[PDB]
Amino acid sequence: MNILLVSQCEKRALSETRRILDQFAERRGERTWQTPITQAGLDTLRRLLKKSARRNTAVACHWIRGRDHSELLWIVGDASRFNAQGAVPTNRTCDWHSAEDIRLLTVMAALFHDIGKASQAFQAKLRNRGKPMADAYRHEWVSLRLFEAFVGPGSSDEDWLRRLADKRETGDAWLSQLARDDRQSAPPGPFQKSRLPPLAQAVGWLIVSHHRLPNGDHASLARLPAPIQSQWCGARDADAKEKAACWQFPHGLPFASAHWRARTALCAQSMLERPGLLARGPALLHDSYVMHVSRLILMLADHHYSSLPADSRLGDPNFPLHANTDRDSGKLKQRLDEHLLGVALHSRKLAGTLPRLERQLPRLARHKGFTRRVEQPRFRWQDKAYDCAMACREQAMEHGFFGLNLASTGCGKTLANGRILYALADPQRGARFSIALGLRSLTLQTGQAYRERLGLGDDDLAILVGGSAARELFEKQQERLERSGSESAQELLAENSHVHFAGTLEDGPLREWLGRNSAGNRLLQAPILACTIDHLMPASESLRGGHQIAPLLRLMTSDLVLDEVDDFDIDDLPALSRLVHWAGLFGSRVLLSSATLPPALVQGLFEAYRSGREIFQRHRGAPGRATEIRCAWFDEFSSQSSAHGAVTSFSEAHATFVAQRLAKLEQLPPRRQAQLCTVHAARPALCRELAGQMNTWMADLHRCHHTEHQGRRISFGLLRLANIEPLIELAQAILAQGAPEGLHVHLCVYHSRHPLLVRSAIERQLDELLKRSDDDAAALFARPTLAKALQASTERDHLFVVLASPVAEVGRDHDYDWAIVEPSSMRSIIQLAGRIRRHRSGFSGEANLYLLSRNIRSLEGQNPAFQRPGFETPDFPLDSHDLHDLLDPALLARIDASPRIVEPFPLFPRSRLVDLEHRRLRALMLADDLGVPLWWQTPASLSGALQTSQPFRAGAKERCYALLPDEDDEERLHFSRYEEGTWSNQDNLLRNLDLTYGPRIQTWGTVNYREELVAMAGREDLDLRQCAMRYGEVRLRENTQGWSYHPYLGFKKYN
Amino acid sequence: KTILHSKRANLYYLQHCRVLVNGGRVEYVTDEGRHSHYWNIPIANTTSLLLGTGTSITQAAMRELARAGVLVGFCGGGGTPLFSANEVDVEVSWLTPQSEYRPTEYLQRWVGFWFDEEKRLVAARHFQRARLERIRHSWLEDRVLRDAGFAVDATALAVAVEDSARALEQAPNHEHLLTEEARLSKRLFKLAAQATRYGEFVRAKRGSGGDPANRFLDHGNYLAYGLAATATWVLGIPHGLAVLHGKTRRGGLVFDVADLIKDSLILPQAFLSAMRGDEEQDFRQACLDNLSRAQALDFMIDTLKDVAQRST
Amino acid sequence: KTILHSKRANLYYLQHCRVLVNGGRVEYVTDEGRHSHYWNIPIANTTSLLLGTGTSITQAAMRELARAGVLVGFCGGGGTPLFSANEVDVEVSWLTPQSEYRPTEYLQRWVGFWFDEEKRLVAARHFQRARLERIRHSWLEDRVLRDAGFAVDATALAVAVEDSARALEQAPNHEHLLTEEARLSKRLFKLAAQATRYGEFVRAKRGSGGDPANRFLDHGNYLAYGLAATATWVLGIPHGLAVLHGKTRRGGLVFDVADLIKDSLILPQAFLSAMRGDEEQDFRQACLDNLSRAQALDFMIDTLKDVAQRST
Amino acid sequence: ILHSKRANLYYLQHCRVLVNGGRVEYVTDWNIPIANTTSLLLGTGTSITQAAMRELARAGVLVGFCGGGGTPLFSANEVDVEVSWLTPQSEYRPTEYLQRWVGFWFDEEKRLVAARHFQRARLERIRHSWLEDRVLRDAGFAVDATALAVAVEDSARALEQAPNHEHLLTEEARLSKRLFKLAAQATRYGEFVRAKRGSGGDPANRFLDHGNYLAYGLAATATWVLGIPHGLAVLHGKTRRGGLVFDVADLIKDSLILPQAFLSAMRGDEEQDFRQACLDNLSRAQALDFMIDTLKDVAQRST
Repeated sequence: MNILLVSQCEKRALSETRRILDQFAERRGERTWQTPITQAGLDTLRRLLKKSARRNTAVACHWIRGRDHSELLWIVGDASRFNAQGAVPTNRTCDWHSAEDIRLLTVMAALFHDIGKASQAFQAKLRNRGKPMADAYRHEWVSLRLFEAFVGPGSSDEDWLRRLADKRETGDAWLSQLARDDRQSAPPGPFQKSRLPPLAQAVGWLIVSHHRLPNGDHASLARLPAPIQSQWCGARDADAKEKAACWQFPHGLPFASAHWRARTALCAQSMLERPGLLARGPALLHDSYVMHVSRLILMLADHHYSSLPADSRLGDPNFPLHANTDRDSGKLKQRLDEHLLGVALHSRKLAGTLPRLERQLPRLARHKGFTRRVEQPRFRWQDKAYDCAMACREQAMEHGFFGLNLASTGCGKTLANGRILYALADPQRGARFSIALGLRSLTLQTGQAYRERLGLGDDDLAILVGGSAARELFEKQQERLERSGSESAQELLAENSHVHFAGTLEDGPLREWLGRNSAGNRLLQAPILACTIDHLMPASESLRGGHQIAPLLRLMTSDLVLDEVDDFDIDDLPALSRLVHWAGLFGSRVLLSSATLPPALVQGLFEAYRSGREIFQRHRGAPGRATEIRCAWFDEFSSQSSAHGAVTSFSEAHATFVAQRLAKLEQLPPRRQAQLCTVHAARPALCRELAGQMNTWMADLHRCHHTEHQGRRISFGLLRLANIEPLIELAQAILAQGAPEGLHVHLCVYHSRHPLLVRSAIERQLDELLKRSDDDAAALFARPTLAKALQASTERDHLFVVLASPVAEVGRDHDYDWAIVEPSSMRSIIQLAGRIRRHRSGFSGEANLYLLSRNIRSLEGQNPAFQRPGFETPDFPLDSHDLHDLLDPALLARIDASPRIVEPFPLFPRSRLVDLEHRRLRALMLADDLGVPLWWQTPASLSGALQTSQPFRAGAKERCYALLPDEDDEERLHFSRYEEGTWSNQDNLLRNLDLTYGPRIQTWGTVNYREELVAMAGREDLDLRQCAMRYGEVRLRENTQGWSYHPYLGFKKYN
Repeated sequence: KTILHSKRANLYYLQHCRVLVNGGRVEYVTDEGRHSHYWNIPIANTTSLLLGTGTSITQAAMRELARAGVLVGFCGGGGTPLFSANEVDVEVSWLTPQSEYRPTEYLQRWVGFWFDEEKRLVAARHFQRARLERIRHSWLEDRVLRDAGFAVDATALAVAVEDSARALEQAPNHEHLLTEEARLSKRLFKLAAQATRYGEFVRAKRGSGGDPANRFLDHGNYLAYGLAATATWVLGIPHGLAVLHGKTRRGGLVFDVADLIKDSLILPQAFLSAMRGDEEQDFRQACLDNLSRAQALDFMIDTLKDVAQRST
Repeated sequence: KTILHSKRANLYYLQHCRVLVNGGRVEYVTDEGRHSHYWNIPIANTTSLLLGTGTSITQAAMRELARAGVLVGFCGGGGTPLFSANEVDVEVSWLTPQSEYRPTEYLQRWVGFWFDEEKRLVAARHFQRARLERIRHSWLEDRVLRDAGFAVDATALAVAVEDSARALEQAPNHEHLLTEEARLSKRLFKLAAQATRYGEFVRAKRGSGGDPANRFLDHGNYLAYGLAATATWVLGIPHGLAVLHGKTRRGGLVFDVADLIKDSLILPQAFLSAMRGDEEQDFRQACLDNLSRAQALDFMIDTLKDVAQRST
Repeated sequence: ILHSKRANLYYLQHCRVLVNGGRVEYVTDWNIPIANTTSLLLGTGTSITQAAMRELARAGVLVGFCGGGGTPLFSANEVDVEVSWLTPQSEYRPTEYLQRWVGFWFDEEKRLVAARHFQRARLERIRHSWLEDRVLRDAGFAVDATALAVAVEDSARALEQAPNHEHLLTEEARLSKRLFKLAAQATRYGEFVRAKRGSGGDPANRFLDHGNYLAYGLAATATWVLGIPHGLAVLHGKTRRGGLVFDVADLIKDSLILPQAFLSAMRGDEEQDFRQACLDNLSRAQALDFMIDTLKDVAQRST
């Protein structure tokens, strides 16, 4: 093709644009290039231009499609310099309604945020190079107490402001008015009654929660922030001397410094000048949006300035106090006045920067794969969904969005979600959205699959690999961070987590605070992000640390997709509801993408989103807009859309759409038939019996369903087990049992306990071998991996079996011929049914799905039997654990989303499985007979009480392990353990496992750890040990005895 | 000096801009929030302008426009008429130049034959005979459309066109001619939807459609109207002297002239752009390319000349 | 980073210039009497360079050229070889990059099968079988050439190709294969002259022709040689390991590889450019367009791969 | 100028090669035997003209553009084959070493024999440079003499048997691992572990990588002079890109590059000074001539 490159770059961007384009093209004018090129070369040039692109970069590429018709191919950089057709102007000449209030509050809280570091105890601890001694009181608490002292009890919201606005004021007698929690009589909390005016209370909450949320104990929630007490924020049991030491100020608070007092007076006068500012006091205090945006700015500014080197250009040069000491040497680094002034300056700069984030951040525009119409009648709902989203674009932008992608599995919902959220965007600017998969850990294979399905490169889509990590270093690293005096120096995001992005990171708007190659900067600069919901949960469920900044900025600057959102455990639902509420709070548009969404969960999530959107509309946009959420419904058959301002009309619309979808679902031909199997009731015997039965069962299923070509019969099957240790035991039992009779069996073990690179390799092989279609035998038998395995043996019959944990239900597009499934929950049954013959058409009528009568946890005699995963609890018990009673027999004829989408009536919550699931979901999410709505009905967002009462991913405390090669010898591998930024050595906890092979049974779809490790290290151009520590983690529960490891079976717990 | 009006390639659809004269140049201004951008309009190569929603023009700019014979029309945004006078709609309010003095032969022929109803139905039949021929030509006997993904069922198109011609030959009056035109347009829509594997297409009226095909058809109607108005003004014939669409549409000669190319070049390109995921600008440029390559303006001029000559 | 060597579009023939590095950029300088003009060379998009009469290169420029895998050849001006060693002529003195490390499988296959005379005549026959197929393809079963004025007599081309293939099947040794290739080339020249109504064409040797067809053929031979040298270097096979033209030409594998596209794409374009009154630059650009559109470099690489694989 | 008189090669630096009067004359801002064996190697600040190339072409003079001092070899003319099957009619001198290299290469036994010969030559060079010549030691590279001899003897006693290419590779790796520690002890640089992929920041690692680059360039020059392609490796795997270059360079890699790198790290010299010292040492030991002779001997002693 012939392309024409035109550059509108300026200043430093022009030099780099010339340097890059002079190598790919010939000049035609002063800023015009032109060359013949190929598609691959054009993509290479575009990616090179996008990698090193500043804010001034502006390059347009034209193309000649049809005579007298040029076509703009793409624009790299600032797209405002060209019109839609790519022309240039002949001459250029010269909505936040609460930005100023947030800026003033943030600056004032920054000035008063570390005023408690003037304590003699804190100064001594900073200067104490010897053995560290834990401070009795947290510096935030004494800062708040000093604010209370300065403001004076009962003082009006104007008196203290005017007093601080008087520069000619050095009345340190206000220190005598201070209280002391160390002193007896239990002084009242600074928030109770009238100890603080309604505004100083807001500033005090900002001060006291600039390192951690005031999580305490215990109507109390609705009265926040009043019930905050000294015991709520830190505090330790110490002798009276230590407690008293935190209150004496020998060198005086930073009030004598001229610059500090001048800036404080300037801020106070600016606040007083503001019309009506001192009137919204109670409104601002309880406003989640204002408080949380102010706290984000304050915390990010503090995190940035706590790492900067000492500056003698601001603050008293010979001030006696100090704020922190450099961790490298321990010498004092920053004076308290300089620290406070810098934190305030950066707070003001960030408050100014934030409104520009909707135009300064990279976006994805002009994509044709999202607008191109389809040619096959199968994928013709992806166009109805796109048209429905485009019909709503303007109303969605004006009022909000709550979409529901209820299309059945195998229909290609990822491209549909991408197209919907791209349609909702303004065509001139582009789209920015996140894909939050409902998985515990995202492998690189799933991210690459997302890139392939959406047709996006790594210059447009980033992947946040790995999973979120619960606080482990909270005891060790926090000690050093507090000793150095900079407790806000921990990274905004975790350490092992890596963002796989290769796009514009040069001149990002938030480069100054986030960094340049830091994982927060890549997380924010990526137009489209592929992460997990556990990565975005720290936005709303972060109690101690700055983990809430990057997810929150992503939420404010992007849309949201919740893939497989119902896969979350029932106990983790309130966290998801909070996340949806905050997504609606900061202006994001949420699209739920699941095929088995029950009505109760959808209603609760919609209520959360509407509640958040009301407060967002109260702060951003034209005032007076009515909260009419533009709800939309998408499915494989049609797409609707309507506005709803209450959960009363949205429920009716959802019920109508569900009824229509069920009516259209009934007429579908059957492609899956389920048969109940009764099993004969420790591990080495039960697993052996199961392996004995699953020989005849697999033989019967293969005989019923298979593929025939040249007299050779191959069939792909799946066996899903609830837990991993029983899965490994059953794998051993099958392996040391052999083929049933002349039926050569290839087994693949796939669970979540393998090394992440190993797991990704297994997924890569299974996603390439299990892609099927109608009448594909000729290509199926010609596939290399299949070819070698078939030719090696002489048996005409082959059984390619996959033994998988519940990790194979999400993100796996596999077409099996048959499946043997243990019962955990109806959603699992539906998802695994949606995978046997999911790509092929034509059913023989014979049973292809086999369900065991009872799960392993019931054979062992444990009660409740449906738990982890499951819904059965002692509070909601089941009268039976046999599938012959919990399931309606009419369901086995045709299994689809119908039992899950609709709510049966009357509810029998102790005899039917789906009835139990619906009863629990409607009991927790809505109400029925510590409620979720308290997150937005009461000011509970001001404390971490809800996050502790209803925790997320609670229970097991996993530890990170890896098979790290020895530093001296690469061949030798060591079982390590991430303890605190340092991989210890734990060879004593690992032992080899011996596997016995029966007649005619080998293993397929496996990988060697060493070969995969070296291959991925070479691919990523990283050190081999660094690659092992970055992408080879395994999370295992702490066991005293240890584990037994085999490459084909993963780590099995040993006792 | 400017190009001959029949040899001009550009056509401009403008929105949310301010058309004015800046330093002797006709330019339109778009507000970029903190800046105003001035974009030049090549008046010496533009047949006509179309000012959509949120546009405005000044007397100086309109004077320089009506000095190179550039027509100006006030259309409506999103494929919507200017307004809807009860049961009828007007799409473009044309501002034809009046200082330019146009040829005075075709106008005399038109006014001479126009006031006889039989001689005006003869003209409508001759107008439809060229529309059918050009439909046949473009859809079948030209390769450019086929090489871009248009694969029409030759037999079905042939039988449809033959039936339309047979109905035309036995047309008693204007109403049956209009009914036959509507039937042919609907069958052509179905055939074009099938040819580009577009799926199931149902034509929406008054710009109420949501699928790309309906929007692109409604947009391309404006380009057809602009070219037809240019041709009628160039020949000196007033817009009001219609032969077919004079019963319900003001300035019906524009619609009658535009019908010649509406179903032969706009229709395939609408579906081709829809299948390709094109935006409105890309579809507009593709349609302009199709019209310039096929010399649609010259065809309109020659057809008007032939009808006027055969009228005598 | 630079484009893959098989996905590069440009090719440069330079004359009366000075190739040097100016500010980190590879550029050539032309003296305009009172000024010197520096022109940039897109090394990241150029397959190879050709330096004709009055050129010169420096060590820095050659270092930057042999770092993106850009081959450099010293041809002769006016379609003339570099020199003539008595009865044989050498046209290009190739400077293949040596710091780049090339794949090591096809080279082993070539060196394994290359030293057997029978196994090397089998390779020559397989090379000619692809040349005939591509001649057929380009001349007959492609419309781009026909839409540009190339109207070959289908029956005559078919019978000529059939006779050439029949002679190939009964080839006893290399000499008869060369004779058959020469006969086919002469008959193809006659057919191409007739097809473009060029008149009476008689092929001139050693760049002695005066009519545009002879000059354009002599020039396009250089583009074919450049592409063939690029392909052979990319696969890692040395230029010297020839299969057909090793008896009289140094680095004969380049000529053997270039023969695949010399008679199928260069030949029609030479007469098309002559008939159009093109200069050498226009013919060069047209030939580069033809090669890029037909993916000639990919065809050469794939044919070399197929010959190497079938050799085993 | 005569880089390798055993192969008749010449190095031209800071001069413009042009033709005036029908004879090439190198007008520096020289009397060279222009014949079938001339093989010029243009260097820094040298420019050639088309007429110069023509007159160097009708003389059999292969021309290559090498870096500063001789390495790396950016691009060079391609050597032809003297096989009787082909009939190259020119003033060139086609080589006949590719024929023997192909004739012995495909049999794994002779390949292994040649690889063991390579390793023997490598070890002999180590023992000669480290012990027999004290110039490096006198320069400040005092060694543990006996320890180096013991290590060389162990390496030879391991390489003299244990067939299979992986065994030879493991033996070479062990020899290099011991040799690096011995050199570190000799120069007293302290503890040092080589950083693979050239990611080290210590002076030793970067100097070692620079020396690796120089040796690879020299090996490319030697193979181009002989005419053997880089693919036909003898030590490395058949799938390793440029295996023969690495195998040839390994002969002089550990013998010369390691001591000079450690001494330059001790002295704290700049990268340019270290590179100049390396080039001077390589010139002293006739490294290029040694690699050419070793390849020729390996080819001849396997027929």
